[PDB]
Amino acid sequence: QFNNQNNFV
Repeated sequence: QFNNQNNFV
């Protein structure tokens, strides 16, 4: 399981 979340502000 690959879980990936990224926020760019």
